[PDB]
Amino acid sequence: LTNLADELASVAKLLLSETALNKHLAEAPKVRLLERLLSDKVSAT
Amino acid sequence: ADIEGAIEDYVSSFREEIGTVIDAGDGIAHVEGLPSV
Repeated sequence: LTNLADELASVAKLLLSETALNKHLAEAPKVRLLERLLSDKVSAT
Repeated sequence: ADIEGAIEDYVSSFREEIGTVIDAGDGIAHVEGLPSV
């Protein structure tokens, strides 16, 4: 749980850093983009 | 800057372009999508 929370906080700050990805993502391919971007940078959960 | 390529591949992942009406009134309609119109 602690690792998941830290990873999610890092993800949130990253997403804040670049708003372009959020803009282009708010509107199945989304998942594939996620793995191609940070599949291993974050845990499975 | 590798993420740029990933997002480009994502957008390219989506054949004839089809837009969606997002608002309409008084004889005007706004359509999201149709990047090549």
